[PDB]
Amino acid sequence: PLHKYPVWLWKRLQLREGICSRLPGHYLRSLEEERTPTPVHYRPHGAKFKINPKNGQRERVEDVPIPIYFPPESQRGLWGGEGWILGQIYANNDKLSKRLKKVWKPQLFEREFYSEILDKKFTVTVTMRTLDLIDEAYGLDFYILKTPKEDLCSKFGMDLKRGMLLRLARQDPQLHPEDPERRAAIYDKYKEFAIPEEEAEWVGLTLEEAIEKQRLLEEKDPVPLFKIYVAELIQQLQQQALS
Amino acid sequence: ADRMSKWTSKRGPRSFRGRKGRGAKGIGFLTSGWRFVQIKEMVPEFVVPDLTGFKLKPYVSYLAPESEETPLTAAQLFSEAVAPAIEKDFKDNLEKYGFEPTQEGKLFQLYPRNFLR
Amino acid sequence: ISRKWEKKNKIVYPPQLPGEPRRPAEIYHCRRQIKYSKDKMWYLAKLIRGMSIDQALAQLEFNDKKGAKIIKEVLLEAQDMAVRDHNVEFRSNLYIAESTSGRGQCLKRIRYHGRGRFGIMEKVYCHYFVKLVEGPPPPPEPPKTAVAHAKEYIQQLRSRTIVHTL
Amino acid sequence: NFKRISYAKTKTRAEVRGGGRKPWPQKGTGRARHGSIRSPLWRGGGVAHGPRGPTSYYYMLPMKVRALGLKVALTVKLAQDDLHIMDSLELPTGDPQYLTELAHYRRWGDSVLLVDLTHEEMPQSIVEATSRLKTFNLIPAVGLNVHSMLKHQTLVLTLPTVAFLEDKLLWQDSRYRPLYPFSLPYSDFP
Amino acid sequence: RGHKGERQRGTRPRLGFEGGQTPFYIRIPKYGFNEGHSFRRQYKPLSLNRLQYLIDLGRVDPSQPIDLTQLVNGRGVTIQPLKRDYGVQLVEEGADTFTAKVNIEVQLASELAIAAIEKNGGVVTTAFYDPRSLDIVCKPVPFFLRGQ
Amino acid sequence: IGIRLTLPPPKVVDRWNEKRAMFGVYDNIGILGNFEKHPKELIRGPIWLRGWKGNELQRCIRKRKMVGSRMFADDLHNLNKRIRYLYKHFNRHGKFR
Amino acid sequence: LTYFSARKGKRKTVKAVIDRFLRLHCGLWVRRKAGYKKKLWKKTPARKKRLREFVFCNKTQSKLLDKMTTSFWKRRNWYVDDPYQKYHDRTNLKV
Amino acid sequence: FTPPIYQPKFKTEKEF
RNA sequence: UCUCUUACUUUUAACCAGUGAAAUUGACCUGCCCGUGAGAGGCGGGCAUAACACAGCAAGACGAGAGACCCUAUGGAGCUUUAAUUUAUUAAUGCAAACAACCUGCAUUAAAAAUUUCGGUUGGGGCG
RNA sequence: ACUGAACUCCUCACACCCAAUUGGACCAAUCUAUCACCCUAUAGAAGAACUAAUGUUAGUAUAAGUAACAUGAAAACAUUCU
RNA sequence: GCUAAACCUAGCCCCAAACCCCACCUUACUACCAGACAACCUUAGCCAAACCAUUUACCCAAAUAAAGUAUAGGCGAUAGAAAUUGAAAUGGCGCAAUAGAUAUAGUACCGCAAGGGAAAGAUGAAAAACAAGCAUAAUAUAGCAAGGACUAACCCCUAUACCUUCUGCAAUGAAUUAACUAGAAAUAACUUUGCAAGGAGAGCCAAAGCUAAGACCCCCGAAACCAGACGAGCUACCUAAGAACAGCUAAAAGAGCACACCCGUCUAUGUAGCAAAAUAGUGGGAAGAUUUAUAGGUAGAGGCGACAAACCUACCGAGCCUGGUGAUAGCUGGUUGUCCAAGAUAGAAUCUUAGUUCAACUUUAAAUUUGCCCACAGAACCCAAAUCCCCUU
Ligand SMILES: Nc1nc2c(ncn2[C@@H]2O[C@H](COP(=O)(O)OP(=O)(O)OP(=O)(O)O)[C@@H](O)[C@H]2O)c(=O)[nH]1
Ligand SMILES: [Mg+2]
Ligand SMILES: [Mg+2]
Ligand SMILES: [Mg+2]
Ligand SMILES: [Mg+2]
Ligand SMILES: [Mg+2]
Ligand SMILES: [Mg+2]
Ligand SMILES: [Mg+2]
Ligand SMILES: [Mg+2]
Ligand SMILES: [Mg+2]
Ligand SMILES: [Mg+2]
Ligand SMILES: [Mg+2]
Ligand SMILES: [Mg+2]
Ligand SMILES: [Mg+2]
Ligand SMILES: [Mg+2]
Ligand SMILES: [Mg+2]
Ligand SMILES: [Mg+2]
Ligand SMILES: [Mg+2]
Ligand SMILES: [Mg+2]
Ligand SMILES: [Mg+2]
Ligand SMILES: [Mg+2]
Ligand SMILES: [Mg+2]
Ligand SMILES: [Mg+2]
Ligand SMILES: [Mg+2]
Ligand SMILES: [Mg+2]
Ligand SMILES: [Mg+2]
Ligand SMILES: [Mg+2]
Ligand SMILES: [Mg+2]
Ligand SMILES: [Mg+2]
Ligand SMILES: [Mg+2]
Repeated sequence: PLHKYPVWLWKRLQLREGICSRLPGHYLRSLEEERTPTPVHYRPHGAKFKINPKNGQRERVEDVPIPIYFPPESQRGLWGGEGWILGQIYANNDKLSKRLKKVWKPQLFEREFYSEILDKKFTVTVTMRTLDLIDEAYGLDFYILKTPKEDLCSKFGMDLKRGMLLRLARQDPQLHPEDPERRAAIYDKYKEFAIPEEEAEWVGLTLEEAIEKQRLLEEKDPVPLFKIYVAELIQQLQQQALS
Repeated sequence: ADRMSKWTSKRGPRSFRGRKGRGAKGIGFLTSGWRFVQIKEMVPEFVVPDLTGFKLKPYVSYLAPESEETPLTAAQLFSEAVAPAIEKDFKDNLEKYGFEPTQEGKLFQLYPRNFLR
Repeated sequence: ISRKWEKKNKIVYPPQLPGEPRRPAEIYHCRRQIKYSKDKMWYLAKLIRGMSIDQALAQLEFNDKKGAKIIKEVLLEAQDMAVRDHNVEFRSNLYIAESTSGRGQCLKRIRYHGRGRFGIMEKVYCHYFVKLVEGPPPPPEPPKTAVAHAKEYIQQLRSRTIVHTL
Repeated sequence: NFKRISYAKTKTRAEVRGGGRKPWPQKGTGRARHGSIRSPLWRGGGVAHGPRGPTSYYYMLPMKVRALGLKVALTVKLAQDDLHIMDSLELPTGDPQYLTELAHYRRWGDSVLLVDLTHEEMPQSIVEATSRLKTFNLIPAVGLNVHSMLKHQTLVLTLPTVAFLEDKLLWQDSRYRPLYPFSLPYSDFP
Repeated sequence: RGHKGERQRGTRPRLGFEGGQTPFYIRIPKYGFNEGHSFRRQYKPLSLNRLQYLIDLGRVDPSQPIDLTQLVNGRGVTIQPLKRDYGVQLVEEGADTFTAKVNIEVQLASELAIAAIEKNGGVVTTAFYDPRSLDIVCKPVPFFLRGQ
Repeated sequence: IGIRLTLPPPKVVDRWNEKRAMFGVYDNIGILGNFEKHPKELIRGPIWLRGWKGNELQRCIRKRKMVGSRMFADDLHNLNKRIRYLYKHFNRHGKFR
Repeated sequence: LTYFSARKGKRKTVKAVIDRFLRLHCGLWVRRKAGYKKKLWKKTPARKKRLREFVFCNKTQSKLLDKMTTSFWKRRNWYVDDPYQKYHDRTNLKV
Repeated sequence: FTPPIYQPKFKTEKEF
């Protein structure tokens, strides 16, 4: 027989069914939407059309991204969208030679970063690309708040994003307590990234983490039927007395 | 070599045969020297009532009238046990009427059930 | 399976006219699924073919083959039913018109051989059939006499035609 | 044939369950060489050249050929005196017995194919009469076909159906070669 | 299938294989016979004979301007933009017997064809059409149904 | 002995059941209905071979292309293997070449 | 060649044939002479003239090339200034 | 060496 | 052991009774001599010739079931290499990267291996 | 002289003796459309024909009633004896 | 007349539509104690390239068309888009117990395990009614077992089984019956229709074309390779903690003789065996580098090895199972109704001589006119036979 739906739509159907359905709409939209990450390991074509030298005709060109492998150690660090390239090469760079498996790994450094919003110093395994991105963003906080999930590509990075966004949304006095002026200055500096706390709570959560959060939110010990029936009987007696 | 026959305590070597049981509920524990200490409270005590003077019997006379099955429900029990007092006191704190907030502190807790049968 | 031999006893002939020879009685009996090879039973069947019932019983009573006892039991049952049901006046006035052994339903078993190899034994079963006809046994066919041989030869000589001519 | 889709299918030696291992070695056993217990030779094995999947027999004769076939069927019925033209299919009553008796009296064949211009306007009387009959089949003009015309001994047409068929079939004659499917707008094609 | 052999087994070499000798079609040198063929422009010929025949049979109306749309509608020419057809080219064939006064727009036009058209008192202009415009011109109704 | 000893039960065929009686109707839907509907649109069957025909290899390719994502796991594996085998057979075996 | 492609089920064209031979719509195949660019310093002028010529193919060679190429290459092509336009058709041919 | 091949045991265990 | 074999006992054996396989098997109404064939029960010329059982024998049925040798395959695989192609992997160093080391990238050198092949004629072998 | 072929004649009738290959005329059975109605016709289809693969499965033969196998003795079947 | 034979529905196939009490991770199916280990990581190879080494189609998110086009490619086998276009929406010319699912069942059975994997049933409204093989019936001189015949079964005369592989018989296969078991398709061409300078239900073709139909392309079999599982209850070695070694001689022994025990030198039996390596005798060791029970460990591009390339669950120069896989095989074998017809040896290239491509020959259909035989005349100097050419006939 044939499945009613294509197998590749089964995940979306599961999202539309069950507790995943009860998940908040904004989080579901964030999961569903997918954007191509910024090119890191390949140089994108400048334009969509190119005059091919061979026949001198205009031809469409596409930017097919290089598959990247992100080892779990990356999720504990901040790699600027960088990862392992698991590919193959031609020995001596000629296709008429042998084909060899090749793994290109990024150079990882251990660096300490200070988060103004979190008022904490983190030691993070980092890449030179990540350092350059931080410099371009003018700080770790700006880098974390600007870089989207796909470009950040780090569970630790997304957790930092969630923490910073929650701090901004709550205007938490725990940021530099006893220094309200400094706290307000930091919040004003990072004002543009503030979002409602109801949305910040779900930023960067995996599907399993979101499911667990929803279950914890909606788990309630059943109310004894004694209370329900007492309320119902009292209401009925009130109606009887009034009428 | 026998995969289908049920795994019982009659099959393995001495250690297997001693370790596996037949589902009998435990009565105590083992101390040094393999001496078994039997806990009295672990032994199920049969609360057998006094049957002297009882009128019921294992069977019912066929002359008994037929009736319609009405499985008891929480609503029915509440109506037949709580509604009278509730109505009387309302015409004239739910614990007074019988409600118990927490099952803890009871000898016979309803959930998690802590009594036999 | 076929069971026509048993049915053969149920055929009812129309009443004979007074001016008609008395039809000899015929009794069909058989034993099915005898634990015995049909090849071995055939020898006993052939032995008792054409003999009177009493002579066949006497010959079988002193035969060492296992099938002899079975055939004797079958013949005794045939005699009893011939007297009781087929209206045969005298027990001894019966002769074995037909006696044969047939293959029965056999079972297959495994015979283990020396090198992990095997053969397929057959637990052989056989059927046994008899027809008993009332009346004295037919006389044995006399051997061909010299006179008969010469007569046949002269008949063959006289039968000659001038072949392949007018 | 063009609608036919034969759903017959058989399992090839690849699709028959099991049959992966070599039954016995090539040499030593004294038996025939085999590679699986599911080759076409084996009992329960695959089918070497059996039917494969649902097979379509779809093909299209030129629409001119099909229209010519319709014309030829109509001419055959007329020449063989099996075509009867009616002013309308209205019946005095919706009783099927009336229709059967009328056909028998007029010496129509055992099977009659009545045709009306459009499905919606067909008289209720004839609709009721033919709904309960097996050999008397009533169809709209658009449903006319060579197969049913040949299956039914007599063909009954109404005058509007005659005009409609004449127009539609004669159009195929003296028409241009299509620039695109006629479902699309044309200067003079409804 | 014949006697036992590669062909009878059904595994004879691919087409063009010559048993190991260098194949004919590989030992002939490569030459740019078909280089850029898919980019060469193609123009369907429309002889003056064909044009006069269409005008005579009334499939093309000379009282109105004649362009590629009118030619296609009258079925005087078949245009395949997908096959790199860039339009219609007038062809001098039949010039000596062309006697129609027409206003015809084409993509290419021979000197003699132009001379015949103009001598008959008509006007001829050579107009370019990119592939997309050409497709729309040849089949306007589908383009209108595209809703663009 | 590969012959049945009794006549098979008589096979009664109703030549005038509705299906047979109305068979073929609307086959000329196109030429008799202003070509609003093509006759192939009357074909009911597998989605991948409605108004289309081809040899086994083409049929398998079309099936994989059109309903491959909806196919069951082992059915899809069998279809992939069948396509592979048919490619090898049609492109590498045969009398003519 | 590939009689049925795995993606379309169509017959494929051997592009080695396209890169080497010209097909005239009449059915003739034209080709260059092998070695016409090789070691011309040791070839006589007559031999070089023979090698520099465009040459037709046999009947069997033409049949092989037709089999190896698909129908798209056997169509009418109305190129603008094709040098082979006149050669695309035969004239005064008896059988 | 080629090992002996035992046939299925059910073929030699059937009873009436 | 033998000249040189003999006697006896048990098993085997043969007969009676029970149970009951396997290889094998184109069909066989299945002879000898000479000839033909390169090898004859079956072909040619002669000869012989009622029918079947049982026990022996091993000359033939190129006896039956499994064996070796030579040659072939643009068939495998194991092994060795100064056969071809590689360094993917490890070990070193060098240059970058980063602040001596570690890590990463690129090179070089080795170890280890990996994939693949081993044309044709010349009875084989050596040299040719 | 005669005997002596599938050569030739004679009466009648004629497509009725080559491997691989190739052309052609028919056709068993099955299903479908429509006929037919003690088993057929015209067509459309196809898992469409088995003296042969140490072919697969099942049945039964041959070898063969052969090779091979088994239970110490008497008895009151208590028991005793070797 | 025995064995048997016969059956029709159990079910299944392809589509459409539609989304789908208690116990049990410890030795699973075990009521009840101090946790912590937790997952992600390019497929490869067969195969094609007639070797092979770069390369070699594969759930892709709308059918068709663009198009097998642009492109890629030891520019070779082969691979191969996109822009653009935008269709529609109720069962069976399926099987019927060797078929259809393997399925009566993932059961029985087989394997340590992963895994492999069957077979079969047929009464009735009511049961509270003709294959083979044989037998009937053994056999008669002599012979592929028949044919011509004949009054007559035999006697008379004639007759070297079948298939396949060779030049030809020898060689291959067949006990026999029943069932099953093997030619799948494009390019063009040919035939038959439709329409016709146009054909076609978009695209495509077109210098009589175009549309449609008809009609051509088999089966079984390796050793192998790779991926992922499963295997050290045998055996190789090792780890933990055990056990055995009479008696005599010697004295603290890798000592001697010799039980148990371990092994297996030679002979004999056996060779489908008691045994898929045994039995009897004989023999080596038998307090040691011994033998041995238990549990654990080392796993296949590996382990282990007092190297024998030995052993790693009876078949290890690279285990087994599953999958790629219907691997591939220029090699072997097979390739099933009737009938008629035409139908035979020239070479060339080739990692090629067991093959293939071209030529030659052969077949079919079509167009046209010369084809064969052959009179003269003619075809070389260096110094036989015949052949070619060729008007007539
Ligand atoms: N092609 C096809 N049609 C089916 C199949 N099953 C059912 N149908 C059709 O479904 C339609 C309705 O089936 P019915 O059983 O009569 O009615 P129903 O139960 O309401 O049908 P469903 O809603 O489809 O379950 C009929 O036209 C059937 O022929 C199937 O497997 N294939
Ligand atoms: Mg054994
Ligand atoms: Mg398989
Ligand atoms: Mg099956
Ligand atoms: Mg050959
Ligand atoms: Mg005996
Ligand atoms: Mg001789
Ligand atoms: Mg003898
Ligand atoms: Mg012989
Ligand atoms: Mg004569
Ligand atoms: Mg068949
Ligand atoms: Mg048969
Ligand atoms: Mg056979
Ligand atoms: Mg016997
Ligand atoms: Mg014997
Ligand atoms: Mg014996
Ligand atoms: Mg290859
Ligand atoms: Mg079955
Ligand atoms: Mg019989
Ligand atoms: Mg044989
Ligand atoms: Mg062990
Ligand atoms: Mg001692
Ligand atoms: Mg010692
Ligand atoms: Mg050695
Ligand atoms: Mg060695
Ligand atoms: Mg093994
Ligand atoms: Mg094969
Ligand atoms: Mg002939
Ligand atoms: Mg070469
Ligand atoms: Mg070869």
